[PDB]
Amino acid sequence: ASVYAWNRKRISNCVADYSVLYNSASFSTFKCYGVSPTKLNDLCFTNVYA
Amino acid sequence: SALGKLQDVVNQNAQALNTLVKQLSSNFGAISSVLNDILSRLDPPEAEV
Repeated sequence: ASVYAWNRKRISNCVADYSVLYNSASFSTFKCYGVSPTKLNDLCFTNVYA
Repeated sequence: SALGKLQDVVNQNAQALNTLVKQLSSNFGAISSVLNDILSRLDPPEAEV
């Protein structure tokens, strides 16, 4: 969808391994604010949104 | 309430300790007031500030 109608998916009951996303050589910009790009598997989030 | 000065000194010490404990749990303009969660979330180069 476009920016005026950006979707929002409330993802829960999820098992996230962000190491495969960061180590993909496909993402140009990975400005990861608030939390470090690495050392992310040692966290356990309440609820995420995409 | 006959002993007023001693009780006042004890209450002042207790209030000082309580204010110190409350300031321990303050953010001071940061992401959180704890250090272990900051170290686990952020990396040292960006969490140093």
